[PDB]
Amino acid sequence: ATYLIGDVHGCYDELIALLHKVEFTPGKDTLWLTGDLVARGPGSLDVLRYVKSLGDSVRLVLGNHDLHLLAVFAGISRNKPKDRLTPLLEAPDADELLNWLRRQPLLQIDEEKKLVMAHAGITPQWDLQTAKECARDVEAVLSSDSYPFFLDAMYGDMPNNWSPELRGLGRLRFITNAFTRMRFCFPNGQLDMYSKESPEEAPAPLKPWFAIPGPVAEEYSIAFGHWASLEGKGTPEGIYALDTGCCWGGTLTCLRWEDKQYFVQPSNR
Ligand SMILES: [Mn+2]
Ligand SMILES: [Mn+2]
Repeated sequence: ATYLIGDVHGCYDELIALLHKVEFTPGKDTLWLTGDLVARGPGSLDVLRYVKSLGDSVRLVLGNHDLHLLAVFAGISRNKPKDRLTPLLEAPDADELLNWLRRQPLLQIDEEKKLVMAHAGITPQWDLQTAKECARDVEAVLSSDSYPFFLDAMYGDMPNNWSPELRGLGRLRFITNAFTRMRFCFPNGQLDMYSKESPEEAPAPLKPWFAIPGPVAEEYSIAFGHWASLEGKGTPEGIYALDTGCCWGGTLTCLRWEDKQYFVQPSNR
């Protein structure tokens, strides 16, 4: 079977309890994870150890807090006490875990299921070929010996409009924002980097990225996490918002793909 789980945010106990609920069995089943495995919850270290141990039985995409962790590890960004990353950063296997993490994809595609996953979703300004090329470009810098330079460059809110003509730092910053930070779009598809509210509370003319018809969503289902204030609600057919705020005291949500059946684990806090 195929299971898709939203943002774990270091909630190791809830993750394992949820996988036991569905009797997840590596080798018979595959787990997809929307990213943001780390930060805020208490068990980022255990989560990373476990997900890395699954090997081919897990398909991960990187989220904005996974990239922040990599920036802290590389000395690019300052550690925030609220993220609770110190046990992972001080672990004896921190190098092994984080060098594995930076090699994971930004985008997962399964053609037989017609299923696409990314942390924040797929901007409607991208077709599938463009999404694949952009993911490959950022994955290449992250898996290279020079990834701290990219992590430093990635921070920024502009440009917010895609063009095939974008080059250099602006192109990478847009790609990173589209995959890992996106929520709202202007009607023409441009990213808004400021509003984090629910769709009902957002100022006009902002619309969720998934409310704007895009070429990927016309042909593929899209699963994503990231947008906790959405609470997993309000999406069109074929759009699966899996982040139900476990680390925030909400719940951890698991979707089984074959029958679209949901399983929920209450937050322990
Ligand atoms: Mn996120
Ligand atoms: Mn998150």
